Amino acid sequence: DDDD
Amino acid sequence: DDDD
Amino acid sequence: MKILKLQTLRGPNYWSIHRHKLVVMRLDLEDLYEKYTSDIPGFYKGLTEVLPSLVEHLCSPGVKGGFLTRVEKGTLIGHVIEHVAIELQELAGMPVGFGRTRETSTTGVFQVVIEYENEQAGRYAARAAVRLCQSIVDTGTYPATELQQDLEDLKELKNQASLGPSTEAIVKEAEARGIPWTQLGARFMIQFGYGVNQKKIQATLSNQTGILGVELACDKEGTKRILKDAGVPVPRGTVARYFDELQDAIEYVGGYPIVIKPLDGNHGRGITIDVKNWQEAEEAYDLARKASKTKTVIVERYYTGKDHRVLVVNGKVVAVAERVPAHVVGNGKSTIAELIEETNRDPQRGDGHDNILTRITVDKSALDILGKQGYSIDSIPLKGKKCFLRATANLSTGGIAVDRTDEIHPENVWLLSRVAKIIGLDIAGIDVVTEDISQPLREVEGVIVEVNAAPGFRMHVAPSRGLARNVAGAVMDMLFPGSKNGRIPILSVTGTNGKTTTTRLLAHIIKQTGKVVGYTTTDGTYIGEYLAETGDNTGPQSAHLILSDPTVEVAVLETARGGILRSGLGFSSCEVGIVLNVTADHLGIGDIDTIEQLAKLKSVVAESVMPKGYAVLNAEDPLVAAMADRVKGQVAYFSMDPNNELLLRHTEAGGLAAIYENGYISILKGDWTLRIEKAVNVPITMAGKAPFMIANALAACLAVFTQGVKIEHIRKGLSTFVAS
Amino acid sequence: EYENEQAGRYAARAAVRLCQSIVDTGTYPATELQQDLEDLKELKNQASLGPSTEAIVKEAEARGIPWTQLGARFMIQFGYGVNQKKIQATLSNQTGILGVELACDKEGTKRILK
Amino acid sequence: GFRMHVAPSRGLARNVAGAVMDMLFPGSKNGRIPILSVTGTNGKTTTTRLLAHIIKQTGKVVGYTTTDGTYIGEYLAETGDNTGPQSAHLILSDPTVEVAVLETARGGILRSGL
Amino acid sequence: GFSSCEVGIVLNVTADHLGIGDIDTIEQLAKLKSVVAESVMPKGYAVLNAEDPLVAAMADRVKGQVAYFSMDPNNELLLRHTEAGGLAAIYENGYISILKGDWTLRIEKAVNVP
Ligand SMILES: Nc1ncnc2c1ncn2[C@@H]1O[C@H](COP(=O)(O)OP(=O)(O)OP(O)(O)=S)[C@@H](O)[C@H]1O
Ligand SMILES: Nc1ncnc2c1ncn2[C@@H]1O[C@H](COP(=O)(O)OP(=O)(O)OP(O)(O)=S)[C@@H](O)[C@H]1O
Ligand SMILES: Nc1ncnc2c1ncn2[C@@H]1O[C@H](COP(=O)(O)OP(=O)(O)OP(O)(O)=S)[C@@H](O)[C@H]1O
Ligand SMILES: *N[C@@H](CCCNC(N)=[NH2+])C(=O)O
Ligand SMILES: *N[C@@H](CCCNC(N)=[NH2+])C(=O)O
Ligand SMILES: *N[C@@H](CCCNC(N)=[NH2+])C(=O)O
Ligand SMILES: *N[C@@H](CCCNC(N)=[NH2+])C(=O)O
Ligand SMILES: [Mg+2]
Ligand SMILES: [Mg+2]
Ligand SMILES: [Mg+2]
Ligand SMILES: [Mg+2]
Repeated sequence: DDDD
Repeated sequence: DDDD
Repeated sequence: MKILKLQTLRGPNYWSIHRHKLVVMRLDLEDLYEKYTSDIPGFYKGLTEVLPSLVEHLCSPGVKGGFLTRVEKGTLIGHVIEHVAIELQELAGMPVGFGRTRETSTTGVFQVVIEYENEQAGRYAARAAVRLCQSIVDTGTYPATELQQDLEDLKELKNQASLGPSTEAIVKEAEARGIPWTQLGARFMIQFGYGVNQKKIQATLSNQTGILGVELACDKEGTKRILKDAGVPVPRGTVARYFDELQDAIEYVGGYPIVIKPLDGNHGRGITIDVKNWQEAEEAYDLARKASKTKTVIVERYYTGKDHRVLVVNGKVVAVAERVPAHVVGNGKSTIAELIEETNRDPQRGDGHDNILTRITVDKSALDILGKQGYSIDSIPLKGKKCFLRATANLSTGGIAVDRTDEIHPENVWLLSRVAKIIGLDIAGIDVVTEDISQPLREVEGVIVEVNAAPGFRMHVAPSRGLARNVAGAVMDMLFPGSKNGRIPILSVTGTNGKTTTTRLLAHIIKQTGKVVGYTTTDGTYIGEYLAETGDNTGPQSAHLILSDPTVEVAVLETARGGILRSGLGFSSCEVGIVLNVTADHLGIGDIDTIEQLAKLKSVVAESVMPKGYAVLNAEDPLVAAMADRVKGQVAYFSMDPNNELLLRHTEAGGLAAIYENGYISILKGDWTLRIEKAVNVPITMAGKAPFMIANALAACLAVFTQGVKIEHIRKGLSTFVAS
Repeated sequence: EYENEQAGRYAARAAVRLCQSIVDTGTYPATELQQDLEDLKELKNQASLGPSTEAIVKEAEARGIPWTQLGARFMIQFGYGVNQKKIQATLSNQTGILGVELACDKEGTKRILK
Repeated sequence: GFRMHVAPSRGLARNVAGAVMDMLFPGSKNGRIPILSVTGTNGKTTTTRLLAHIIKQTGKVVGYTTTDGTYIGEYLAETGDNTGPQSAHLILSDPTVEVAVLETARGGILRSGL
Repeated sequence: GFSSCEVGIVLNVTADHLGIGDIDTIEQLAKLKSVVAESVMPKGYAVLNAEDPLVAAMADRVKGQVAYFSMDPNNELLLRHTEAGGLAAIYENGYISILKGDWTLRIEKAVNVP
């Protein structure tokens, strides 16, 4: 998750 | 969650 | 009793128009083909004792019990199976009032058509009706246990394939405004409109609701920080993860009383409102930590005042509701012990997810709260004054809502709209604690407690102590601002022999205008210049691909007889409906055994044209020209013979025809002739040697002309279109 | 001049201590110097955006578009008033909740695309 | 994450941040709103209020901060002194403000600048 | 002076100044005043007093929609009109209200209207  |  | 085929129709169909949802069953009557009900011993008595409600059925006699009189006289069982399926799915709470039965060309099979409200429920009712009738004709009666099992299965099917109350409200508003709506297959999402004009909702979140705003609303501390940075009066408080920080947090808020509540909670999961001492404080912390999913709690100052829910749609306050917790008033000189069940006997009481006003649930927690109240079960209220049962003030437990939309101060309206814009939500539910919503939140010590994304508005459409607010109307106004539906131009081409060529020519002509055209033909489904899908792609299953594409501005759909027979049309209405010709070539497939039946089937496209649309008909074909009546919207004729009397009479009073007069493809606009091309400069006509291609070009040119496409674009598209 | 607020304040506070230690003893311990440099590096790392946010903020600065850091969820606000936009790392304020949730759902995304 | 596109290591880098900023601000448009900063010794508040009224005559929402308080449109957004940058941020971050009028006293400039 | 009107309002028809011209009966006066109601375009509206029997009789022979206003909120004709359709106006509980079918929209308390 986050900056995939 | 949903219909708060 | 053998079920040959069970088809479901979802749009306008051969059997009916404006009755989109139908089920068609091919039923075999091998051993009981030509015997009436009177010929079956005891059939009437068993049928009328299993299903007495059949007495309501108004058959062609049109009088109460007319169907029962028909059963007394004796008729074929197809009619009674239709009626029992209708009544069986109507007893489960689904009102349906359309049914038909027809004898097919084959020796034994009948066709029974039953209206349905739910697809699975309709199919199940159709399957159960034949079993019920077979059991009655075999044993004289049907077991009551099997009837109850079937009824409960129907009710379960209805409940399973049902939306939530917000979604019905929004969908009903969209239907009232004529906005097409379909159900997506991913996450219970609803798509409104077509093509580039479409929108999406899930329950209350739209496709324009931001991820950042929703995620900020779910973060209590982040929302409080952002609102405080904007000057919004949020409650004063701080977070406390451990037990040792309870004091240091309490002195921060500014004394007593305080509020203890988890941050990972919702719907009042383990929240304590009022505490005035350290024993209450520590019990509160323990209870909230137990209710907390991450063992983290928030302390804050306690603010006196009533709890209001404010709904903000598109930056405007739509509805304001004050939430009063479960309470009873003893003005009738009666105590709580009677009123608890006196209120429970109100028909307004209802559980589940449909009736908003939930019955007063007396739990041990409620017993503890009423113990803290200072009175008991038999303590009569003083002077007939409100005495409460709890403090959460939630409709899910037995509280009430009071409409306060007309009493809110304009400054409060401005502040709440600003709060909704600051958080970044198109639809928001703001919780306010204030002594008086009619005064600004600065004079009184009103505060903004929380902001909720995807709020439920079933409390605003049925306040029970005030005026209902049209929340779904406001949502539809946000989604479709003006008097605009989500429709895109739809051109449905049908006919026996020239559907694909006309569809491709129409797409090519419309491409001359700077528009993305999604068109489905026999070769495949194309969007613009690229092939979206291979295969046949002629039924509604390929029309949905075009109508759901976010880049399509104009849809051109080849509509063959097979798709209409199998599942009806893929759309409720079309802007242009073209019927090229009707010839009996492939006859006998399905129930279509006469050319009149084929004309009736192909007329579905013409009859589905909207009142502002056009039906482009072949005046040279008598069956196609006969569809001129029973068509809503204008009729435009095309004919390869310029001396067609019907076409000339139509052009004399009105106009909008197309002819092939002197080596010319011409549009007649009444008394005016507009020539497009010499019909030998059109490549597909093969230098005018292919009359079928000329007729197809006539139909396509007339169709694009009726929609306002300029003559030069039609000319360029007709000249540059190559036969392939 | 500073680049990070906390780092700048820490450097200002540490400079006077270093100079006082030098005037009192003639030298500053190397262990304390290394501790201070490690603290400064930790402060620089702590008050740092991500490379995606760094690149977007650098582009906005190159275009002369004002940018501020919101205090809620590592959100950056570009512009002023009615002309403002918001980003977190790559999500903008116009990125839809429905689209993100559908993308996170593998089976739902496959069904929709099919 | 576009971290692999701005430094492919086997090809040409792509200006992803530029594309994102083009999406956020399509034309050659910054996110700025007109800012009017009033400073001086003796007439800041009166001039700020007069400017706010004059711009209010035009159909625009004016966010202005003075010594009496911070106002947005016709309604008071915050009480207090509100003449430093901590109150200018409230006006400049409000999603409804189209023109900002800020009374800039010497105290705020001395304390934390503009 | 015009072929059609977007809105045609008929307030009341009372037989007071009879005898002028060929108008001698209140039926003739109602027929004369019905010219405005019958000149409403099909996309227009005719605003009629449901409380006046002669004006309410103009409901037919009108092209375009009909909207009723009544000082009595219990007017049976107005309620029947609102149940199937809507667009009426009443004075229900010290309130000037618009009925859009099943929805009531209050405008003012009718004591705040000078
Ligand atoms: N600081 C406070 N001062 C006064 N009343 C408060 C305060 N915090 C909460 N309340 C009241 O407690 C109710 C529930 O608080 P919430 O923080 O909303 O708990 P919850 O877990 O979010 O439950 P829901 O989903 O909001 S009903 C609010 O609607 C207020 O009536
Ligand atoms: N208007 C017409 N009248 C009669 N025959 C035609 C007409 N247009 C085309 N045809 C003939 O019908 C053939 C097939 O027509 P197409 O338009 O390519 O296919 P189609 O109409 O889509 O039929 P299906 O059901 O989709 S396979 C052409 O090759 C012509 O020989
Ligand atoms: N141009 C001016 N030159 C001199 N005195 C002025 C001028 N304009 C206003 N004043 C006087 O100065 C007083 C104070 O100035 P204000 O405009 O009211 O507020 P202010 O200038 O912001 O002062 P501060 O910095 O907020 S304490 C006014 O009440 C006037 O009497
Ligand atoms: N790639 C990432 C996206 C999830 C949505 N992001 C936020 N911040 N909600 C993932 O988890 O797959
Ligand atoms: N992927 C994302 C991570 C930085 C944002 N997260 C925090 N905690 N600041 C990025 O910006 O690349
Ligand atoms: N009210 C509801 C909204 C949370 C975000 N909803 C979705 N679907 N992500 C809640 O959980 O509070
Ligand atoms: N609140 C929401 C819940 C019903 C829809 N949810 C699902 N899973 N079908 C509503 O729409 O009322
Ligand atoms: Mg909540
Ligand atoms: Mg709440
Ligand atoms: Mg074909
Ligand atoms: Mg001043």
